Amino acid sequence: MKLSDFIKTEDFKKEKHVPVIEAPEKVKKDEKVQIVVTVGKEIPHPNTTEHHIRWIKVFFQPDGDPYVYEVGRYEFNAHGESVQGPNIGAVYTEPTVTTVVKLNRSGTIIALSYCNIHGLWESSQKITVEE
Amino acid sequence: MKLSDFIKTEDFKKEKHVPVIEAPEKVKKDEKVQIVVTVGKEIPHPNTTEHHIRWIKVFFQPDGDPYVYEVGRYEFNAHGESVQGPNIGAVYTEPTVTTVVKLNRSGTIIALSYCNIHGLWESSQKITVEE
Amino acid sequence: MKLSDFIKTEDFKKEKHVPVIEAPEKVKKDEKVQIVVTVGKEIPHPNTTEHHIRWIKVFFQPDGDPYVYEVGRYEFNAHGESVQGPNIGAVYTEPTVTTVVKLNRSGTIIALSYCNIHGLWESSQKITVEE
Amino acid sequence: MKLSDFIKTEDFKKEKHVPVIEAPEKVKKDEKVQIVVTVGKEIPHPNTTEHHIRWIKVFFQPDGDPYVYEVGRYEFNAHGESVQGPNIGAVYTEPTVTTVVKLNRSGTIIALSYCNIHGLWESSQKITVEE
Ligand SMILES: [Fe+3]
Ligand SMILES: [Fe+3]
Ligand SMILES: [Fe+3]
Ligand SMILES: [Fe+3]
Repeated sequence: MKLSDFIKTEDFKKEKHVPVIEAPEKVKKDEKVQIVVTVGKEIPHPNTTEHHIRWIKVFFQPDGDPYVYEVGRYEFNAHGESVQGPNIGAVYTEPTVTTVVKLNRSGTIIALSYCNIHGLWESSQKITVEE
Repeated sequence: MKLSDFIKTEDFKKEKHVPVIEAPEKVKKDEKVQIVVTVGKEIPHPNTTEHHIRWIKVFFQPDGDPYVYEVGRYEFNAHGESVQGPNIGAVYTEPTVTTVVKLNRSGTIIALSYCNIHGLWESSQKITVEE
Repeated sequence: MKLSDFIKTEDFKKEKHVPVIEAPEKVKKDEKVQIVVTVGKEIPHPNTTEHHIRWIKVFFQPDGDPYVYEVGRYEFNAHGESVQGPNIGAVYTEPTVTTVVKLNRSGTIIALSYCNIHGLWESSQKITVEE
Repeated sequence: MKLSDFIKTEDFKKEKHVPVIEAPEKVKKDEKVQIVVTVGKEIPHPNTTEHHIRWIKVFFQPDGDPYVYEVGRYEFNAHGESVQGPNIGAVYTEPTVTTVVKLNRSGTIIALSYCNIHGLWESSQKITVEE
């Protein structure tokens, strides 16, 4: 068994779990780049104590390199839990994140997200960096 | 020894390590709220393989409640490392994050950040939520 | 507001939430050291979908140094959640961890743990390292 | 591009990066199970400021279920960094972890590990749980 037998892709217009990347197509070398990743972008995903998106992580795959590099892991850790009961707490964290990178070579952005009951999901997008 | 003997505060206008919170003063109940937290906001912080900000986490403290709740942990995991050598890799993750919460009671936002060589730093800001 | 206003200590013989450190009193320089940290050590803590320990992190404070260093963050991420319902899933992760460090100066081990509804808890223990 | 194009397998007797799982073949329902995962098990892996294993995470795949479940993420966050220079700090965290689970159905344990310069690696092992 390989992990990727359990990492799903899909069309975000059909599937709430798909992590959707927003990033520029092309950037200057070393400039700060905003990458937004959102689960439940078009089709909403629940955020209850019982059912919620736990995290998004982002990898960068430089063209011609053997590896990926973990840009970050972004955890969404409040889901309405409380002593007074599930789903009546004060705070919820939505599965939306903006991270900022500086790139100096072209590559591929890969988003991986995790639901507490619906497993792993991915998407990817090329980014071109000026030479 | 208590951990808070090693969590520092300071003025971000004087100290690069202070995590700076940007969030509205007052919000509607259950509405989505953008919280931006940045280290090196006014005074830049390095991002080298040897010296970098590792993470920001955010807590929410509801008024009148005994506890804090971890809103999220946001890791910045690329710092120019590579097989070809430190500081010549393709990607860096800056210590800037935007997270989105839904709040239903007033409280305090607490930001905690960690430098790989300069330890822990904090700041906090009140937020009022419509009743 | 400071975070440490919301980090609690207590006697683990009276309080299930206290993270309990097991580590040797004295070690050789650079030798591998086992550090076990357990919540619910003597008094059990629940592990349900609604109520569970989320993580333990460990810091090391070297004697005479200004800072702490994050040894690790250890997340316990399965709590019986499933599509079929809360508390009938296949897997639970208990809040017990063993991490291995190599130390070259004496210091203090600090454990911090987080419950999804009962906030933050800490404990600490000195460790002496041969010179 | 799929993430699994960049998750490598190998024989731990030939490749230092392989995360090696130690867990019982068969366990009782709901009993506590020790799972040890180690990178550099037989062939050592460096732990320097420039080159180190960042984390191990563990997934559980229940037989007949569509998904994986994140058992935990275990971060190794000290690598000799210090103000005084790289590789002369007081503390290193080795890429060894013991986590404890309670299982109530049979499945597969999947270990995923990440090197700061050599990307992602995996291994897996079946576990049978009494019915
Ligand atoms: Fe889901
Ligand atoms: Fe610093
Ligand atoms: Fe609790
Ligand atoms: Fe490596």
